[PDB]
Amino acid sequence: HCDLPCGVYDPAQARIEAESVKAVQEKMAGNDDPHFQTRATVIKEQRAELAKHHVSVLWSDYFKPPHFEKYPELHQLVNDTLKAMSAAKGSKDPATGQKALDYIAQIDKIFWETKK
Amino acid sequence: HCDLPCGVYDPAQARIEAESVKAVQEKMAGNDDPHFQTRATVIKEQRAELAKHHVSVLWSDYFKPPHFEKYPELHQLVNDTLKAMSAAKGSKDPATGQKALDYIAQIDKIFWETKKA
Amino acid sequence: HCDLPCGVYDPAQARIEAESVKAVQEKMAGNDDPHFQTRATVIKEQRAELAKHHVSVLWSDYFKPPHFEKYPELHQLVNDTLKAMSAAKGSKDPATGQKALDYIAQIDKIFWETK
Amino acid sequence: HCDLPCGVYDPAQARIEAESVKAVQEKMAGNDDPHFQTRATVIKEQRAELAKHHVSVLWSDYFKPPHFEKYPELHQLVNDTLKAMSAAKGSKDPATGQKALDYIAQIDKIFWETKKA
Amino acid sequence: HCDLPCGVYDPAQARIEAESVKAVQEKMAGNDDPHFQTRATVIKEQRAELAKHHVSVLWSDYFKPPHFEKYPELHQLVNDTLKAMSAAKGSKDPATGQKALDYIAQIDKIFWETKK
Amino acid sequence: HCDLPCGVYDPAQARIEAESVKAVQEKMAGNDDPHFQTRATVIKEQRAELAKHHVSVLWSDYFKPPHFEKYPELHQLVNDTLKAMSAAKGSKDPATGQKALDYIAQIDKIFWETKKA
Ligand code: NI
Ligand code: NI
Ligand code: NI
Ligand code: NI
Ligand code: NI
Ligand code: NI
Repeated sequence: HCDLPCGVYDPAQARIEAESVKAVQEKMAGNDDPHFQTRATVIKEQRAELAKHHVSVLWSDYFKPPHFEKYPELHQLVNDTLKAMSAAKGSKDPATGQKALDYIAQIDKIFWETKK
Repeated sequence: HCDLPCGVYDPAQARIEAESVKAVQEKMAGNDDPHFQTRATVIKEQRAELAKHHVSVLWSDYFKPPHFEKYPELHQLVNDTLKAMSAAKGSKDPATGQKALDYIAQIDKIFWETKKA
Repeated sequence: HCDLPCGVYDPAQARIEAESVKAVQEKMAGNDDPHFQTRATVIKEQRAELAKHHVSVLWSDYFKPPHFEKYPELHQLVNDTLKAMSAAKGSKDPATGQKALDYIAQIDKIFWETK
Repeated sequence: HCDLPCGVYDPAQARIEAESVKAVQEKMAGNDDPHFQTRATVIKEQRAELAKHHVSVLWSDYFKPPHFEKYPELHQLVNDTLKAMSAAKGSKDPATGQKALDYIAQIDKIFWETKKA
Repeated sequence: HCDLPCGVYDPAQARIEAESVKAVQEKMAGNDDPHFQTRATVIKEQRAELAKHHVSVLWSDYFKPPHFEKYPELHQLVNDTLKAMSAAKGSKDPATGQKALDYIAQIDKIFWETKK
Repeated sequence: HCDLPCGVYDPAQARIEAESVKAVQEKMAGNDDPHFQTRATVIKEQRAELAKHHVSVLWSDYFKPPHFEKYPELHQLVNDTLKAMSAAKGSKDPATGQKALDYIAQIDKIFWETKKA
């Protein structure tokens, strides 16, 4: 996932960061202190950006032409996933975090099929 | 380009980094000092990674569904551009840097079309 | 610009980040939602910091003694540019982003003469 | 894992980075090209440093006084794990990457026991 | 401190970042402008994270088994120091930045005993 | 040092990174193993870059107009320091790291005079 290539990939890298995005969104409901709200905003932005990186790397570095041929929806799915993560950056609603997780789960499903 | 959105994008960010990758490749042919070679390798890797970020951000953040409809080749073009940049990371041959620049120029052409209509 | 040296320099790196800083200041005028305001503040701070790096690199790595002799005001101009970007970090007023852009344009003019 | 706290942690973050470190070490045995050796070294250093970060965060942020009471070996285990990752940075031998994986696995066992409850 | 090893370490790296965290907290008492409060929050988070890195590196990279033998309290001291810096991240109260500085001073004292 | 402003500055941040650069250069002379040499080059590049950041921040953020009038050589001194750091990046010779330290030492002397010392 480091572009050597090293051969090691797992959608879990993206997933755990998206899980933290949604967890932060949920915690925002639990404490109205402005400093806490701001820290949650700062950290959500950071973790969402890492998730985008992980998703992009799966698409550019792991997935190859036979995959794109077998899964003609994959390009669009990855774009949509990244856009969902942008939407979670901009929102305090955990529904936006969850949508991104749902998209990652669709990438994950394809990833492991290609590992069999 | 920063995902606010700020509304500010330009393929020149990707291009300048890809230009530095090819320049570094060229310079590796001009000085066989091992410490230089190593520094060149370190820096090429970093600038190529930055170019990959810039290209991915144009694809995810700038381009929108109407663009993917109008330019059905664009998803594959971006994927190929990123793969070209990984190949450049891997190589000292400036032809690899040039191939990445060639792909970015295809993206740049589409980008400025979308700025007009 | 990467200190190899690679021989590749362009004030456009600094300018585009400074353009984003001003753009973000403008955005802040059109959406008073605090979460958006907070995100804008985070991102403005990041883009301005990158702009400062690009301006510093031009000054330390690209420009050379003959340039400083020919343009005796360039050192102070670069320092002033960096201080304008700090002022943009601290402000929501797009005029501060514009002042930083105006300083970068003066560095850009000199840069291209040195070519 | 981000210090909010967000409450999300998994040793898998440290483990996947350590897996990439060992994989890089193995690949270094299969291609003696200097440019490749240099890239591998660069990237190993980066992924090992990320692994150290992940391990340090489990120790400082996830693990708490009752865990240090129940597992009195845990402080020294985490210190030993970080030193194993420094040793893997310094080595091309995949046994050093494996040793760090083996330490992480001890951390992971404790982690999941503390999650049972 | 770069893991070469280079042999160069100084708790001053952690200390100056912790001092900037406390200074930020103090500044937050002097200007309730939201924009300023937010920038202060951003920056405090970043400098505290750097302080944590510095402390962790002293522990993992500088200190060695003879030191952990002579100072059996050192592992918990470092853990306590990093928890104190997490607490400073979460707070505007300069008492929290000061507690982190107090813990760093205990690490500094041990550090220089081990150097002589 | 963080541009809040926080009011906290010390040229020691730059000094300790330049010390590590020089130390890395010394160690390079004592171990010609290719992997070691590559790691040393990677790290030297990183610490030198950090030193450049610290010096630049002193110049742009700590020092102010009255200081530039009192110390008319200060602008050129900071520029020369940054150039010396670039030269240390490019070199294995610890004399290059020492030259950067001597320039930092001149900035440090001015810094503490301005703190009123
Ligand atoms: Ni990898
Ligand atoms: Ni943007
Ligand atoms: Ni360059
Ligand atoms: Ni977290
Ligand atoms: Ni070091
Ligand atoms: Ni500061």
